[PDB]
Amino acid sequence: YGFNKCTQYEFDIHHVLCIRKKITNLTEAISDIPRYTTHLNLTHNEIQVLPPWSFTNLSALVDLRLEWNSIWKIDEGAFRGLENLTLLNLVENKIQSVNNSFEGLSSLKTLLLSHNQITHIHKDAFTPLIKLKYLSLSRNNISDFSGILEAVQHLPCLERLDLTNNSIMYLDHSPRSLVSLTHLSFEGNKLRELNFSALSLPNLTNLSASRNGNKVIQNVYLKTLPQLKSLNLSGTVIKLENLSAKHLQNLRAMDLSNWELRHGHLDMKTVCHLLGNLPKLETLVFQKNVTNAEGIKQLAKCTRLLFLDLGQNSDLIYLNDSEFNALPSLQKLNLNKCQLSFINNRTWSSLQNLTSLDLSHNKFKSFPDFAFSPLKHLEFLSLSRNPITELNNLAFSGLFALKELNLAACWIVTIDRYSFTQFPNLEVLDLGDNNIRTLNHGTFRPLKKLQSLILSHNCLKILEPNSFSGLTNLRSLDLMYNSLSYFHEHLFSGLEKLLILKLGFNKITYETTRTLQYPPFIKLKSLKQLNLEGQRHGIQVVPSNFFQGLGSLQELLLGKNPSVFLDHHQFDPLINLTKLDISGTKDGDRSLYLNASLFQNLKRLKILRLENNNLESLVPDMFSSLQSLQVFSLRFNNLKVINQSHLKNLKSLMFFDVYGNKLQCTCDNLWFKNWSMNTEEVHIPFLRSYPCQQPGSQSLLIDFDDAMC
Amino acid sequence: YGFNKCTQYEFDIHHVLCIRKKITNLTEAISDIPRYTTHLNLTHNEIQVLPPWSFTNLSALVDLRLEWNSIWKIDEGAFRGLENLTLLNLVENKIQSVNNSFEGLSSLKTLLLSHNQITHIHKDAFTPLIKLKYLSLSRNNISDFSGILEAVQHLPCLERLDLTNNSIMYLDHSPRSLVSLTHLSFEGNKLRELNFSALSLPNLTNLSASRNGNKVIQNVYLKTLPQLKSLNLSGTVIKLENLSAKHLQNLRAMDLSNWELRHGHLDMKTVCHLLGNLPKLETLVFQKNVTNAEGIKQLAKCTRLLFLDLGQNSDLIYLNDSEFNALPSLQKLNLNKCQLSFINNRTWSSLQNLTSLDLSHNKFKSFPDFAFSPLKHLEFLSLSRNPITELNNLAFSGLFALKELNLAACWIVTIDRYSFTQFPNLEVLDLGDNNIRTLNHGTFRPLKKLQSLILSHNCLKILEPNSFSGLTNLRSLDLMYNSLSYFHEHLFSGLEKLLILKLGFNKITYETTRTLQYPPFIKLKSLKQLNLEGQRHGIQVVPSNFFQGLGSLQELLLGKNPSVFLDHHQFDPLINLTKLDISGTKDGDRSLYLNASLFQNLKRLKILRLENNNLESLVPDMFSSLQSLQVFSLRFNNLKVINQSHLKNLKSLMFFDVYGNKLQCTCDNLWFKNWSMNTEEVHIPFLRSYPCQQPGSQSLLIDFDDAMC
RNA sequence: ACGGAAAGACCCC
RNA sequence: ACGGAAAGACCCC
Ligand SMILES: *[C@@H]1O[C@H](CO)[C@@H](O[C@@H]2O[C@H](CO)[C@@H](O)[C@H](O)[C@H]2NC(C)=O)[C@H](O)[C@H]1NC(C)=O
Ligand SMILES: *[C@@H]1O[C@H](CO)[C@@H](O[C@@H]2O[C@H](CO)[C@@H](O)[C@H](O)[C@H]2NC(C)=O)[C@H](O)[C@H]1NC(C)=O
Ligand SMILES: *[C@@H]1O[C@H](CO)[C@@H](O[C@@H]2O[C@H](CO)[C@@H](O)[C@H](O)[C@H]2NC(C)=O)[C@H](O)[C@H]1NC(C)=O
Ligand SMILES: *[C@@H]1O[C@H](CO)[C@@H](O[C@@H]2O[C@H](CO)[C@@H](O)[C@H](O)[C@H]2NC(C)=O)[C@H](O)[C@H]1NC(C)=O
Ligand SMILES: *[C@@H]1O[C@H](CO)[C@@H](O[C@@H]2O[C@H](CO)[C@@H](O)[C@H](O)[C@H]2NC(C)=O)[C@H](O)[C@H]1NC(C)=O
Ligand SMILES: *[C@@H]1O[C@H](CO)[C@@H](O[C@@H]2O[C@H](CO)[C@@H](O)[C@H](O)[C@H]2NC(C)=O)[C@H](O)[C@H]1NC(C)=O
Ligand SMILES: *[C@@H]1O[C@H](CO)[C@@H](O)[C@H](O)[C@H]1NC(C)=O
Ligand SMILES: *[C@@H]1O[C@H](CO)[C@@H](O)[C@H](O)[C@H]1NC(C)=O
Ligand SMILES: *[C@@H]1O[C@H](CO)[C@@H](O)[C@H](O)[C@H]1NC(C)=O
Ligand SMILES: *[C@@H]1O[C@H](CO)[C@@H](O)[C@H](O)[C@H]1NC(C)=O
Ligand SMILES: *[C@@H]1O[C@H](CO)[C@@H](O)[C@H](O)[C@H]1NC(C)=O
Ligand SMILES: *[C@@H]1O[C@H](CO)[C@@H](O)[C@H](O)[C@H]1NC(C)=O
Ligand SMILES: *[C@@H]1O[C@H](CO)[C@@H](O)[C@H](O)[C@H]1NC(C)=O
Ligand SMILES: *[C@@H]1O[C@H](CO)[C@@H](O)[C@H](O)[C@H]1NC(C)=O
Ligand SMILES: *[C@@H]1O[C@H](CO)[C@@H](O)[C@H](O)[C@H]1NC(C)=O
Ligand SMILES: *[C@@H]1O[C@H](CO)[C@@H](O)[C@H](O)[C@H]1NC(C)=O
Ligand SMILES: *[C@@H]1O[C@H](CO)[C@@H](O)[C@H](O)[C@H]1NC(C)=O
Ligand SMILES: *[C@@H]1O[C@H](CO)[C@@H](O)[C@H](O)[C@H]1NC(C)=O
Ligand SMILES: *[C@@H]1O[C@H](CO)[C@@H](O)[C@H](O)[C@H]1NC(C)=O
Ligand SMILES: *[C@@H]1O[C@H](CO)[C@@H](O)[C@H](O)[C@H]1NC(C)=O
Ligand SMILES: *[C@@H]1O[C@H](CO)[C@@H](O)[C@H](O)[C@H]1NC(C)=O
Ligand SMILES: *[C@@H]1O[C@H](CO)[C@@H](O)[C@H](O)[C@H]1NC(C)=O
Ligand SMILES: *[C@@H]1O[C@H](CO)[C@@H](O)[C@H](O)[C@H]1NC(C)=O
Ligand SMILES: *[C@@H]1O[C@H](CO)[C@@H](O)[C@H](O)[C@H]1NC(C)=O
Repeated sequence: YGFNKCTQYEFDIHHVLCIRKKITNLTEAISDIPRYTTHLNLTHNEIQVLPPWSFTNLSALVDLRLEWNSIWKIDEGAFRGLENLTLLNLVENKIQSVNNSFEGLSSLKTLLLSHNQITHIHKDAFTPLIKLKYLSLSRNNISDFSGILEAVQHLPCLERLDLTNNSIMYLDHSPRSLVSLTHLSFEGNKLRELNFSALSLPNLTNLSASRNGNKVIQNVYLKTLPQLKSLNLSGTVIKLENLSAKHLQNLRAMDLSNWELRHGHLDMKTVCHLLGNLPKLETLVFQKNVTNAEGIKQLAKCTRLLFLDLGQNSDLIYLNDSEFNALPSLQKLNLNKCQLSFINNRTWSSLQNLTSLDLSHNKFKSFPDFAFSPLKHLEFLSLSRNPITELNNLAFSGLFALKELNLAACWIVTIDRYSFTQFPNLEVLDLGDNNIRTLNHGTFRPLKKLQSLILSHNCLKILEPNSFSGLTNLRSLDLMYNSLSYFHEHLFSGLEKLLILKLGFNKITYETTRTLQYPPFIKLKSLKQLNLEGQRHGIQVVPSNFFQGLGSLQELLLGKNPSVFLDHHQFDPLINLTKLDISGTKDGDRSLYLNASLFQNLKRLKILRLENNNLESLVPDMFSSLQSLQVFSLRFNNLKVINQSHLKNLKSLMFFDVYGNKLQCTCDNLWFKNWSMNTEEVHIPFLRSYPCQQPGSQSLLIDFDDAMC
Repeated sequence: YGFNKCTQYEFDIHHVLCIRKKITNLTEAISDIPRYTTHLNLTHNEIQVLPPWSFTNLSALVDLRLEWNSIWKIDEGAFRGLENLTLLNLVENKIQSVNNSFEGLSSLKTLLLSHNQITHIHKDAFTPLIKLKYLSLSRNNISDFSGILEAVQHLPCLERLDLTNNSIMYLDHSPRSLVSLTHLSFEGNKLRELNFSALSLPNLTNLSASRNGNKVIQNVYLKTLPQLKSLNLSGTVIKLENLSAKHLQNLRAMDLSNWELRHGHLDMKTVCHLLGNLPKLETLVFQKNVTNAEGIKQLAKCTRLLFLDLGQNSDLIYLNDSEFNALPSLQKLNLNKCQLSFINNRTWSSLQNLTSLDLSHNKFKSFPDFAFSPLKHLEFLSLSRNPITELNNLAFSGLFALKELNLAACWIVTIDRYSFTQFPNLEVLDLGDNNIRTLNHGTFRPLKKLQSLILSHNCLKILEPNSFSGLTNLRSLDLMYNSLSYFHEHLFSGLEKLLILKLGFNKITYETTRTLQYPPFIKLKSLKQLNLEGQRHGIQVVPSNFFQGLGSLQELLLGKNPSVFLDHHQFDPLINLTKLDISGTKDGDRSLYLNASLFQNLKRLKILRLENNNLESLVPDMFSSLQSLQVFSLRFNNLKVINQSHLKNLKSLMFFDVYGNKLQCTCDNLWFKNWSMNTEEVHIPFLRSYPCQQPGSQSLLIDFDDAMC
């Protein structure tokens, strides 16, 4: 019970992976895999042909992925018997034309043919596909649209058709009807026309003709799409006068962005004449130097938007003059990637319905007092990627509804107890990737409802005691990628409800044996996940009482440390532990020590990963207490021998991974070789490929002369 | 030619190291080392006794170190025959009393007995020490100063005696004279008096009585130290009225700093009455809340200083009122670790002789225009560890004499081409550990004479083209610990005098085979040392022409990378290479690839370190071309066999390190065992300690059969 | 968040 | 700059 080229997924035997195995012969590779296989992933190999009965013994397949291969030839019959298949992925291969290879795929719901070199599809290729809802042909070499229509027009269930990034220049002009179709995309083609007369799409809600070339499109006819809800003309040069509001009375969303800033502002008179007559229009995406502040004022008259996106309007440098006041309907406003350096109380005085605002990636160094104060209903505010070194507390006065504040990748140099008084309802605060060096006491005291706090990728060295007081409801705390080293007595004081604590990639290191006067996690009584991966010089000597107080912990990650020494009984408090990972120390005895009886109390452990540690041997009876152990991985070590002793008492074992080791083809492994092939309870990854250590190779553990013992 | 517990130093055979080897029997440990040994270091062991002829076969010793052991017993005779020894280190042992050992130490210049538990020294212990110049008794349990004087007073050459950190409470009161003594320290004792009536030190130049407690010393008499040039009373409470200037007419330097800030300001009238009558006083160290600004003004009248140190004067918050004008003689001024947040050109208007100024570790967020402008002779300025996010360019107007600027560990968020206009003579610029994310073009253009630029530990991701334009004289560039990955076409252009480039601990990583259109080091015509260590994910696939143009290179550091893949002929340009380190990848085949003929051109390579790579095998003929190879280290790998094949053609070899491997006691290692024990041309570290791989151990490769082979 | 874990990857485009 | 290379370190004080 282990295959050659493929492995089962550890947490579902019905999923099979054969990824990056240089597979060239499809049939051989899958010949030894179970008949009960529902998901098979063969991504990233060198498969070239799909023969007439490729999946004979695999008729239970539901999901087949052949992404990133060299498939250029799929024989008729290839997918016969695959009547339960709902997904077929053929992305990134060498397919130039599509033939009648699809018989049997009577349940296929989605077919992905993106990223090939297709020019034509045979008229009858898709006939067996009576359930096909989604078809992707993006990234191909198609210029003949008539031929595609021939191939898809009779599909009974086809809802979404994607032709993005092809070479279609003209639409088709013989009368036809695709009645199931809801989504259609011509993005990134070279359309000269948008005349849909001869094409009836009664149920189309979403059309894209975005990014379609240099030549201006004048020939536009959309009457035949009466249900159309979103029209995407982003980066498409279209004479907007030839658009007709009469043909767009169901439109809810429009995208009129330029391709590049060079193209310049749109004529608001033209735009408003169109937009002003679309009574259902509520979303306008209006990007890339399409307008200035004054044009926003005009737009506000022509329209009644819920969502306006003004991103990448380079001529927006300040907004201080009632620009949005004729738009009180606004719920969501995006002003990201402009050139804004000043914004105040006068621009959005009347936006009392605004709940989401994106100001990220501008030139804000600061904001004046009461700038955001009219927005009494704001729930999401993003200021990410502004050159802000300091928070002007008064700019956020009265934002009592705010639930999420994103300040990631700003330049914030300091915060304190006065920084967040105005956000009593905040739930998520992202301070990641700033420049914060110390955390002062009470900095987050007002944030009574905070659920998630991100402080990662700062330069934190010093955490004052009571830094996190008031965070009674905090569930998640991310402190990854800082320079933290030791823990103060009352560091984690107010955090009794904390579920997740992430401290990986700091400098939490002990250079000698210690018994801490104050175990750092002692107050975290609800903690379920602890990350201590990759301390710069490894955690090294783990203090003997390091994990005291952590009886609720379920997952401990100590992987990627240069060294981890657990000499004593450090895991004794961890009675509810479910998953433990100590992988990647990379040179056994020097980098890893585990006391012989370290795992004794881990009677609920389900997962144990000790991979890439270059282990040379196993400690006797180390794992014998692990009753509930289901997944045991020793992948990428230097183990030479495994036997009944190592595996003693693992009653619940069902995945045991000893791939990437040095198992010797001698009698020492005779019990293992027979048991590993024969057990039906335990899966063993790539077992049938494990090579003999003999320098001559050309021989497998699996074929070991049993007779010699 | 290989020893058991010790090894020779790779670059001077006369140096022997025996560090952290758990040595307990000194004689046994040193029994196999050469008679030509001059430096012997046995630091960090558990040696307890030194028997009567411990160094019998080692009479050539000059430098002997027994630091960090458990020596409590040194027999009479221990150091016999050691007539060339000039240094003996016994620091950090268990010595409680010093007996009459030391016979034979007739050249000993320095004897270190610091960090023991010495209470007494026998009167005749140091009699053989006729050339002893320096004796350290710091960190011991000496309270009997009379007893110490008995032991040193007859030493004919004793110049320096250190008793810092002992328990001496009273001086001795029988008249004596140590005429050779120039330096004496009672720092960190518990002196209740400073009465030197009975102790004549006619040549004493330096006295420290620093850190002697709170109990105020009134009993002061120093007439007997007529040559005294420096008096250190830092942290010692002494009734300054009871000091006499009559007895201190040769004094050049004094330290009157407080112990803690609590002690408060000194009485400036008392201070000045003393100080004003010392005609040679040129250095005053004056720290820890000893004065305020106004006190500086009074001090300026009593004195004519060349160096004034006012560090840690917490009441110095602003200086804007002629504080220093009456001290125009100042050459060096330190004002670090005060609470300074404002300073301007009015405080130091007349300081035209100032050449060094330290403002580090204050609270400067900025400086006003022209603050530093009067200091026209300033050569050195430190502003380290101020919360400065941006440089006010006008604050430095006219500092044309400045040679070194230290801005390390400030909060600097941006600099540009206007940032360094005022420093045409700058030679060293330290910008490490700021918050700089991108480097703009022309940033260092004015610095025509710059030699060393430190930008380490910033957040550099983007280096604009021409970032280093104008740095034609640059010798050293430190860009370690940033986030660099790719370099613009001409980034390292114009740096043709660059000697040293440090790019370690960035993200310089290629995930596939590449042949770079523009190799980044191609213009570095003088580059001698290149550091590329520890890229976050390793350099991985080294581009085929990555080292193009580096024919002048002598040292290439590629260590500490998670992976290094050198598939082709990357090292072919490196014809002058002398040292190569690719250590610490940590798992042979997965993390390290070296083309079979990669070393073909390194005909001048002297040093090759391939350590800690978990290597299992050696590639045939990989090293056959290394004529000049002298040092070859394979320390800490998994090598099982070494033989004639590997060492083929290594004509210049003199050090071959295969310690920490897995060498098998079989016939495969017969050639190696015979060659390694017998060759006198090549040293092999710890050879006689190499154990047999049998799990029972208790056997050495050195004592291997031979009979069946 | 390549902070890859269905992980030890030459990861193309 | 433990950024330890006289290096793979339980590095105390
Ligand atoms: C191979 O295919 C499997 C499914 O057959 C992919 O599985 C998904 O994996 C992600 C995590 O990677 C999960 O969050 C999804 O729920 C999984 N989907 C299903 C249908 O199980 C798998 O990721 C693929 N792997 C690769 C490398 O291509
Ligand atoms: C119209 O089509 C454009 C062009 O594809 C869409 O742009 C993408 O939008 C997604 C989600 O916002 C981004 O993550 C992609 O990076 C965009 N791609 C490009 C090439 O810009 C645009 O979102 C569509 N407009 C609407 C309203 O759907
Ligand atoms: C601001 O939002 C509110 C709340 O969603 C809008 O009021 C609602 O409008 C719908 C449709 O007219 C009604 O059925 C609800 O009864 C209204 N709710 C309330 C609380 O009155 C309001 O129309 C929005 N304002 C603007 C300018 O569009
Ligand atoms: C052991 O003793 C030797 C001297 O015998 C020490 O050598 C010095 O090493 C430093 C660099 O670490 C050099 O810059 C000095 O020149 C060396 N001194 C001499 C006299 O050679 C060595 O550091 C000691 N090793 C340890 C770990 O204590
Ligand atoms: C004398 O004792 C003092 C005080 O203990 C020593 O000073 C300190 O040095 C330690 C050890 O490196 C540091 O951790 C402390 O920060 C220092 N404290 C103070 C008060 O400065 C001093 O080094 C000893 N002197 C000698 C020469 O042994
Ligand atoms: C007088 O003694 C003091 C206190 O012992 C010396 O202070 C030390 O100074 C050195 C050099 O600046 C520092 O590296 C140490 O941190 C200091 N040690 C302590 C314990 O403070 C002081 O330098 C001496 N004064 C003079 C004028 O030499
Ligand atoms: C794959 O292997 C089988 C078994 O040897 C062989 O019959 C068949 O020809 C191979 N198919 C391909 C694609 O070459
Ligand atoms: C399908 O299953 C049967 C039964 O094991 C087997 O004999 C047959 O060869 C299988 N077909 C292929 C091509 O794997
Ligand atoms: C379809 O048939 C043509 C012509 O026989 C062939 O070139 C092509 O490989 C086939 N396509 C696929 C993917 O099977
Ligand atoms: C379409 O083309 C553009 C340009 O390369 C690309 O960025 C985009 O991801 C492509 N979309 C698809 C679905 O292939
Ligand atoms: C289709 O249009 C609607 C708006 O009417 C939009 O919300 C939705 O995301 C669009 N779907 C796609 C996949 O373009
Ligand atoms: C908006 O900003 C500009 C530039 O600061 C200023 O001149 C103008 O008066 C402001 N507008 C109003 C009406 O406040
Ligand atoms: C608008 O800003 C001004 C000036 O900063 C402020 O005084 C005023 O209270 C603000 N108005 C409102 C309603 O928030
Ligand atoms: C160390 O070993 C030698 C010889 O094996 C022995 O004679 C000597 O007495 C030992 N020294 C000590 C201090 O135990
Ligand atoms: C010193 O060397 C002599 C002569 O080689 C040797 O016989 C003797 O054992 C050595 N003495 C000690 C104590 O190592
Ligand atoms: C002691 O030092 C001198 C000075 O170099 C040297 O010539 C002499 O040979 C040395 N003697 C010993 C004991 O090695
Ligand atoms: C000196 O002699 C004393 C008393 O006999 C003894 O306890 C001690 O070990 C000796 N000290 C040293 C360093 O030899
Ligand atoms: C110092 O000590 C001597 C005795 O040694 C004593 O007579 C004298 O009074 C003391 N000097 C002072 C200033 O107290
Ligand atoms: C001795 O004093 C002089 C100043 O007179 C000073 O330069 C030197 O550093 C001192 N030496 C020591 C070890 O303190
Ligand atoms: C400095 O001394 C003054 C009195 O001279 C005192 O008021 C103040 O507390 C001192 N500063 C500190 C930090 O102790
Ligand atoms: C110096 O600065 C302080 C604080 O800004 C100010 O109050 C004081 O008046 C200034 N004094 C002079 C002499 O300018
Ligand atoms: C300043 O330094 C010069 C040059 O060394 C010297 O001659 C002059 O006396 C100094 N001026 C004062 C006031 O010390
Ligand atoms: C001192 O600074 C003031 C204020 O910046 C400036 O006006 C003046 O020119 C400066 N004086 C000198 C001589 O540096
Ligand atoms: C390398 O070394 C030689 C001899 O030391 C020197 O003359 C030459 O300039 C160097 N070659 C290069 C490529 O810089």
